[PDB]
Amino acid sequence: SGYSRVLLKLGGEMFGGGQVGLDPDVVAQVARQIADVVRGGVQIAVVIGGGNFFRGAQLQQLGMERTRSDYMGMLGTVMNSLALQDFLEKEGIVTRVQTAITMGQVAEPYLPLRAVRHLEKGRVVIFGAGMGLPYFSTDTTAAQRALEIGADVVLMAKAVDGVFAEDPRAELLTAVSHREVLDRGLRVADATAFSLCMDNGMPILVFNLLTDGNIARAVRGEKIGTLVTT
Amino acid sequence: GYSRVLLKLGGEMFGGGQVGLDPDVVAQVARQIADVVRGGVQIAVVIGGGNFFRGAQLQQLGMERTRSDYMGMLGTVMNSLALQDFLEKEGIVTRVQTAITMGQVAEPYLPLRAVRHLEKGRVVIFGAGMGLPYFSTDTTAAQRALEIGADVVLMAKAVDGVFAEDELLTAVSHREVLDRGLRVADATAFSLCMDNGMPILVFNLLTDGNIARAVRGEKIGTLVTT
Amino acid sequence: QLSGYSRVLLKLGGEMFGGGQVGLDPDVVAQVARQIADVVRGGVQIAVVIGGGNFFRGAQLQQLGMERTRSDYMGMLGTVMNSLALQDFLEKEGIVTRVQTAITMGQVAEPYLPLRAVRHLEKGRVVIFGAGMGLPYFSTDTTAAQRALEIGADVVLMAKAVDGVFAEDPAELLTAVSHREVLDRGLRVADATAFSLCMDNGMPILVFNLLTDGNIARAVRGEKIGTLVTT
Amino acid sequence: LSGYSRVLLKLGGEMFGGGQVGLDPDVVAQVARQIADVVRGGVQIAVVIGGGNFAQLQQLGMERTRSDYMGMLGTVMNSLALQDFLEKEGIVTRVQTAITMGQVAEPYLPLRAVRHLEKGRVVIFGAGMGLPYFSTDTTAAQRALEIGADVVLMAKAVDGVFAEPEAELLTAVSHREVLDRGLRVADATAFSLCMDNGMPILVFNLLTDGNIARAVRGEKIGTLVTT
Amino acid sequence: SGYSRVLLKLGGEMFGGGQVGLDPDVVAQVARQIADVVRGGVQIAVVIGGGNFFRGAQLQQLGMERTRSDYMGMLGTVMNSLALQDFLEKEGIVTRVQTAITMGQVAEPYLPLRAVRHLEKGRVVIFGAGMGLPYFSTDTTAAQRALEIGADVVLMAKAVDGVLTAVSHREVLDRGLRADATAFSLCMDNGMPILVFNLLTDGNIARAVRGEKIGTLVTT
Amino acid sequence: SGYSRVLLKLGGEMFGGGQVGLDPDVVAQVARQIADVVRGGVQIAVVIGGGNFQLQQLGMERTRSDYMGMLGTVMNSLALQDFLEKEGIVTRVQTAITMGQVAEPYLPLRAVRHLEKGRVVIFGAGMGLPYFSTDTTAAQRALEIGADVVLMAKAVDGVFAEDPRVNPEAELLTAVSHREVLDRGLRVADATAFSLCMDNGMPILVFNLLTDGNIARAVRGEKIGTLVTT
Ligand SMILES: Nc1nc2c(ncn2[C@@H]2O[C@H](COP(=O)(O)OP(=O)(O)OP(=O)(O)O)[C@@H](O)[C@H]2O)c(=O)[nH]1
Ligand SMILES: Nc1nc2c(ncn2[C@@H]2O[C@H](COP(=O)(O)OP(=O)(O)OP(=O)(O)O)[C@@H](O)[C@H]2O)c(=O)[nH]1
Ligand SMILES: Nc1nc2c(ncn2[C@@H]2O[C@H](COP(=O)(O)OP(=O)(O)OP(=O)(O)O)[C@@H](O)[C@H]2O)c(=O)[nH]1
Ligand SMILES: Nc1nc2c(ncn2[C@@H]2O[C@H](COP(=O)(O)OP(=O)(O)OP(=O)(O)O)[C@@H](O)[C@H]2O)c(=O)[nH]1
Ligand SMILES: Nc1nc2c(ncn2[C@@H]2O[C@H](COP(=O)(O)OP(=O)(O)OP(=O)(O)O)[C@@H](O)[C@H]2O)c(=O)[nH]1
Ligand SMILES: Nc1nc2c(ncn2[C@@H]2O[C@H](COP(=O)(O)OP(=O)(O)OP(=O)(O)O)[C@@H](O)[C@H]2O)c(=O)[nH]1
Ligand SMILES: O=c1ccn([C@@H]2O[C@H](COP(=O)(O)OP(=O)(O)O)[C@@H](O)[C@H]2O)c(=O)[nH]1
Repeated sequence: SGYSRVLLKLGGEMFGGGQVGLDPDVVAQVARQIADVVRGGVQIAVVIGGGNFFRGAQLQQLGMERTRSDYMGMLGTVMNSLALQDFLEKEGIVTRVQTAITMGQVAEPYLPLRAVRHLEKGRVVIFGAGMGLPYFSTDTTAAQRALEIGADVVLMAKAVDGVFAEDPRAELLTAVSHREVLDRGLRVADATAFSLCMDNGMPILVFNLLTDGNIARAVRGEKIGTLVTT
Repeated sequence: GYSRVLLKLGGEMFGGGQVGLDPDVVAQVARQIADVVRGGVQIAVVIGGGNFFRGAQLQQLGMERTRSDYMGMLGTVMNSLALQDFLEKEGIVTRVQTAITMGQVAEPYLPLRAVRHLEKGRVVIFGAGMGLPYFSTDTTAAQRALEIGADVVLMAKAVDGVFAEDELLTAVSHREVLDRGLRVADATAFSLCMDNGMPILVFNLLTDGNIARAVRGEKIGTLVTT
Repeated sequence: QLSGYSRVLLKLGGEMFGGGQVGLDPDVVAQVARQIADVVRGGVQIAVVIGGGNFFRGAQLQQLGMERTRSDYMGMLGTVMNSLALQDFLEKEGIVTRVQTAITMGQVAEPYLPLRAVRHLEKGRVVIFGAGMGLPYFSTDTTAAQRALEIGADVVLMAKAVDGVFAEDPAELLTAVSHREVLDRGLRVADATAFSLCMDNGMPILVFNLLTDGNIARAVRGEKIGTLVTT
Repeated sequence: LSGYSRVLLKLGGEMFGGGQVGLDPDVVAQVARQIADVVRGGVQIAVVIGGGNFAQLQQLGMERTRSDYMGMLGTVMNSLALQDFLEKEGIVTRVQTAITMGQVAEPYLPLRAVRHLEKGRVVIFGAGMGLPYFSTDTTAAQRALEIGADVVLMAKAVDGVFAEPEAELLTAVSHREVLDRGLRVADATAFSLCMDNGMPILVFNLLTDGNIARAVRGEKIGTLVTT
Repeated sequence: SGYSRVLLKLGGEMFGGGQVGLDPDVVAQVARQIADVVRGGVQIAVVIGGGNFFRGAQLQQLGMERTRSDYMGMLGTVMNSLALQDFLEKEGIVTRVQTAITMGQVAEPYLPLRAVRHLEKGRVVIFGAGMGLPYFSTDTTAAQRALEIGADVVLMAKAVDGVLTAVSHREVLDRGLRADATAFSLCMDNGMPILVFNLLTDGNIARAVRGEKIGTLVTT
Repeated sequence: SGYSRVLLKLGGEMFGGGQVGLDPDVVAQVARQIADVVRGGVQIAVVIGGGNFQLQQLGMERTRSDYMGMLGTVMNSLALQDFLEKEGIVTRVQTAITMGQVAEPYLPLRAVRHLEKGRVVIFGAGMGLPYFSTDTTAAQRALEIGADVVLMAKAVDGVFAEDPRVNPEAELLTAVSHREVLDRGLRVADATAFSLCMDNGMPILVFNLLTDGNIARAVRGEKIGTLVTT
C-alpha cells in the first residue's frame, strides 16, 4: 500500500558526483531509476539543487552576497533539470520542465495546475530555479512543490539510506513521527523545510537513491529508508 | 535605534475590526509610519489580507487551500494600495512591489529597486505575499526582511507582546522560544528568521507612538535575538 | 435553429455577493452557482462578469480623497476575489470553470485570451472574466459589453436588484425598448458608456431581476421577463 | 488667456498617409512641427493616433476583432513614425503601447508617462487600449483621464462645430447641449466617458499651422465643449 | 522524393502587388496554394516579410534609424500574418500565428516546441515579427525558424522561376550566385536545403513539396 | 583617434582558467582591465560566452544544448558583475532571456542610458536564440547600441595572415579590410557574425585582453592586435 504521486528531491552535488558540473554517468543512473518509477505507474515530480556548479564556494567566502549566489544556484538548478530531462527522454520517458522564474524560451512557467495535468499523463515534471527566492533551500522548495502538486510524500535522496538515531561516532530508523524528529533532536532536513512539512503533515522519506532499485520499492510502500510521519 | 525595519501587520489591523478596510486606521498607521520616516528611518512594510474574509467561512466551507491563499494575497494588495495613498497624502513617497506581477497596479518585485527606494527615503510596501501558497504573511515578512537587509522584523500585534502563556516577557533568545514553548510567529516563519539570526520585535500598535517607540530603540514589546 | 440564447454574457453585480455587507456571503454565491449550473448543463454557453461593489468602487474612493486610478485597481482586485469565490462554488456544482483576468496575475488565474475563452465555452466550461477590462475610468458593465462583443455573445444579461427598466424613475416596467428609446425616454442608469458601446455594435441587453429564483434560466430561454434592449 | 498645462491630442491615422496608403513624410513632419509648437509654448502634450492609413477586409470575411488588432498595430507604426520626426525637430519623445511590445516601445504606465511629460518630453500612446471594439476617440478620452489632462484636443479637418449661411461657429458649448441635440464631437462611447468625468473636448482644425499653439494658450479656437 | 515539412518564406513585397498595402486577391491566392499543400498532407510554416507597408525606402532616406525601421517592419509582418491567417481559415485550414515580440492577445508567443505541435496536428504556423531583433533580414528569420522547427527545406518564394536547377552550398559561394549573405551562412553551417522557386506560376508550391524538379535547390 | 563606446566579447573558456566553472583570479583580472577603461571615460558593453560550464557528442539536442550555454553566460555575467562592482564600477546585467529578479530585460535604449552614466552593461543569455554563436550575439548587440567597434578578446594577439595549417610560419596581421578577410579564408569570427559586421561596416579588433594594459591601448587607438575596417 504505497504512494500515488511523490516529489523527489536530489541535491545538486549528486549530478557532478564530485566534481564540478555534470557527470553524465550519475545522471544516467538517476534517469533510469526515475523511469522505473514511471513504469511502476507512479507520478513523480523532481526538484534538483544547484551546488555542482561552483567549486566551492568560494564565491561567498570571497565577496558574493547570499542573494546573488542563490540566483547563481537557481540558474544551476535549471541546467541540472535540462540535462536530466534529456537523459529521461532517451529513456523513453516524456518529461517537462517548469521554472520558478519564467525563462520563456528555455522551459515552461511554474503553473502547478498544468504540472498536475502533466503528471496525470505519465509525464515527469521537473521543477527548476527553486522558488525563485533567495534564502530558501532546495529542501524548502521540495516541501512547497510537494504541497502545491498534492504529493503523498517528499522523497529525500541522501547518501545515508535513512536517519540514524543519534550520530554514529547505531541503527537507522524505519519510521518516526514529526514531533519525535524535532523533539530531541534529529536532523532530516533544513528546519524551515521541516516546519512547512510538519505544519501540513507532509511525510518525508529519507533514502539512498543510487542503491539500484530503491525508489521503485519505496514508492510501492515497501519499508526502505526512514519514513517521517504523524 | 534601528536603521531599517520590516514592519509586518495582520490584515485585520486595517479592519479596526470589524471586517474590511477602516480608513481612520490606515490614516493613523500612515501618520505614524510618516513620523518614523521623517525621523530618518527606512521602512519596508508587509500587510496580511485577513480583513477581507468573514472570519473563515469559505475556508471551512470547502475552498481549495491554494485558492484561499490567493484570495488573501489579493487582500494584501488592496491593503497595500490603500496604505500607499494615505502615506502619499502624509507627504511620503511610497512604492508598492507585488510578488505577483500586476502590470499597472504596482511595480514588480525587485529587491535591489526596493533598497534603492528605501535609501532615497521612500517607503516600500511588499504585496501579494510571495505569490506562493502554503506560506504565511509572517514568512513573507521574514524573507523580504532578509532580502532587503533589514535590521529587524517588527510585528505589530493587538497584544502587548509574547507571554508564557495565556506574564509578558521582555527579551528572549530564538533558541529559548523553541525549547519551551512560545508562539512569536508562524513555525515556518520563525525558522527562517532563526536559521538566519534575524531579530523579531513583537509589540502593540494599538497604543500610539508604539512604532516610534519600537524603532528608536526604546524597550520594548518582546525582542528576540540570538 | 435552437430556441432562446446560445451563448450569453451574464453580468452579476458585486454588491449582490455581498449580502448585506463587506465581502462574501457564501449562501448567495452558492445560490447563484446552482442556477448557472442548471443552465450550463443543458448546453447554454455562459461567460460571467462580476462587479466589485462589495469591496470597492470607484469612483467612490475618488470622492473620499483617494487617487482614482489606484482606487479603480482596488475595485478590480475586489472583482477577482468574487471571481475566485464563484469558481469554487461552480466547481462544487460539478461545473468546470476558468477565470481569465484582464490584469495578468500569473499564479492566480489565466490571462485574458478571448479565443481560448471561447474554446473553454465550446467544451462546456464556464469562464469568469475578472479584473474588469484592466482599464481605470471604466465599469464592469462596460466590461460586460466589451466581452460580450469579443466572444460573440448573443446578448448581455444585466442581472440587477430590480425587475427591469421602468419608464421613469419610480410604473411601468418596459418589456421591450430600443437602445435609442433609452436616451430618448432618458432611462438612466444602465451606465451610459456601457450602453453606448452596446448601441454602437447592436448588442442586445436584457435587464432582469436575479433575486427571483429561476430568473436567469428564463432570461436564457428567450422568455419575456424584464426589458430587452435592441435595435 | 486661460490655456492648458497638459493636453491630449487625438489624430486619425488616415491623416498620416493622407490620402494614400501608408505614411506621408510631409504630413508627419507637419504634425511634428505643430506638436513642437506646443512643447515650445511650455505645454505638456500626449498623443493618440489611429491606424487607418495601412475594413474592406471585413467586407470579404475578416473578423472585426482581428481587423481591430491590425489597426492597433498600425497605430504603433504611426507612433514610431511621429516619434522619429519629433526627434528630428529636437523634441524628446517616448512611445508607450497598451499591449506590451518589448523592445519596440515602453509598456503603458500612466505614472511614468506623466513623469516624462513633466521632464518636458512628448508621450505617444499606441495600440489603442489593447482591446477591440474601442474607438481611437475613446482611447484618447481614457488616456487623457489617466494622465490628468486638462483637455482632449480633437484634431479635425473643419474649424470646429457650426450652427449651419454663412452662420456662426460655436465657440463654447456645454456637454449637455451637444447631446441635447444633436452633434457629434466624438463617438457616443468616447463622448460618454468625457461627460461622466467633466473632461473638456476642443474640436479644431490642425491643418492651419499656429492653431494648436493658439488653442493651448487659451485663444478662442474651434469649439470647446465644457464642463 | 517528398518533403515532410517545409518552411515557406514570403517577401512582404508581394502581399501588396506591390503597390503599398494589402492586396486580398494575392493573399487569397497564396492561402489557396498553401491549403493544397496542407490537404496533401505536408506540414508547413510560414515566415513573411513586412516591406509592403513602406513607400519605397522614403523613411530610411529621410534619416530613420535602422533600429526603428526594422521595428516598423516587424509590426508589418504581423499585419500580413493576420491577413494570411484569416484567408487560410476561410479555406478550412487551421492556422496559428506566433510572434517573436510577444503581443498579448494579438497572437501567440514564439514557442517553437508548440509550433511543431501545431504542425503535428495539421495546423499551419505563421511566424511574425521577424526574430524580434533589428539587423536581421526575413531570409535569416526564415533560416533560423526552419532550423528550430526541424524543417526539411527552406522554400524561398520568388518572382523569378529559380536562379540553373541544382547546386551545393559551396558552389553558390564560389560562382557568386545570389538569399541574404548572413541567412545563407546559417543554412550552410547546418546543411539546410534551400529551394528558390517562383511562387507566381500557379500550383508551383504543390510541386516543390512533392520533390519535383523545380527552380533551384541548394542541397549540399 | 580612439573609440567612444565599445562592445567587448569574452569567451566562456576564458572564465574557467582552464578548468570547469569560475576561476576568481581570471575574472578579477578581466574586471580590472575593464575598470581601467571605464575610469578612462570610455563606454563599454560586454558579451560573454558560455563554454566554461562534447555532450552534443552525447545525444543532447542542439536547441537544448544552446540553452545550457545561455544559462552559463548568465552565470558568468553575474560573476563578472560581482567583480566589477568590487572594483568600484557600477554595472548592470541584461539578459536576452527575461529572468525577473536575476537581471534586467534586454532593452538596448536603456543599455545606452547605463553607458552614458558610466555604468558597464553585460549582455547575457546570448540572443535567446539557438543556432547563433556568441560572436553573432556580440555583432548584433554592438550594432544595437551603436558601438564603434566589436572588441574580440583572443589569447592569440591577432589574426594570422594565412591559416597555420597551410603556412606553419604565418605571421600576424595588423590591419585588414573586411573583403580581404572574406576572399582568402582569414579567421576573425564565425561566418554568420562576420557577415553582420561587414554588411554594416562594423569594425572588429582582435586582441589579447589578458596582458595588462592591452584593452586601454586598444580603446585609445594605439596599434594593437588586428584591426578589420572597410
Ligand atoms: N505599475 C507600475 N508602475 C511603475 C513601474 N515602474 C515605475 N512605475 C511608476 O513610475 C512612476 C515614476 O517613477 P520612475 O519612472 O520609476 O522613476 P523613479 O525611479 O521613481 O525616479 P523619478 O524619476 O524621480 O520618478 C512611479 O509612480 C512608479 O510607481 C512598474 O513597473 N509598474
Ligand atoms: N532584476 C531586475 N533588477 C532591476 C530591474 N530594474 C532595476 N533593477 C535593479 O534595481 C536597482 C535600482 O535601480 P532603479 O531604482 O530601477 O534605477 P536605475 O535605473 O537602476 O538607477 P537610476 O537610473 O540612476 O535611477 C539596480 O541596482 C538594478 O540592478 C529589473 O527590471 N530587473
Ligand atoms: N493560474 C494559472 N493557471 C493556468 C494558466 N494556464 C493554464 N492554467 C491551468 O492549468 C490547468 C490545466 O489546463 P491547461 O493546461 O490550461 O489546458 P486546458 O485546455 O485547460 O486542459 P485540456 O482540456 O487538457 O487541454 C487548468 O486548470 C488551467 O486553468 C495560467 O496562466 N495561470
Ligand atoms: N523598448 C523599451 N524601451 C524602454 C523601456 N523602458 C525604458 N526604455 C527606453 O530606455 C531609454 C532610457 O530611458 P530610461 O532608462 O527608462 O530612463 P529615463 O526615462 O530616460 O529617465 P532619465 O534618463 O533619468 O530621465 C529610453 O529611450 C526609453 O524609451 C522598455 O520597457 N521597453
Ligand atoms: N494571442 C494569443 N492567443 C492564444 C494564446 N494561447 C492560445 N491562444 C488562442 O486560443 C485558441 C487555442 O485554444 P487551445 O485550447 O489553447 O488550443 P489546443 O492546443 O489545440 O487545445 P484545445 O483547443 O483546447 O483543443 C486559439 O485561437 C489560439 O490562437 C496566447 O498565448 N496568445
Ligand atoms: N519553452 C517553452 N515551451 C513550452 C511552453 N509551453 C508549452 N511548451 C512546449 O510545447 C510543447 C507542446 O506543448 P503544448 O502545445 O502546450 O501541448 P501539451 O501542453 O504538452 O499537451 P497536449 O498537446 O494536449 O498533449 C511541449 O514540448 C512543451 O514543453 C512554454 O511556455 N515555454
Ligand atoms: O474595467 C474596469 C472594471 C471595473 N473597474 C473598477 O472596479 C470597480 C467595481 O466594479 P463595478 O462598479 O462595476 O461593481 P458593481 O457595480 O457591478 O457591483 C469599479 O467601481 C471600478 O472602480 C475599473 O476601474 N475598470
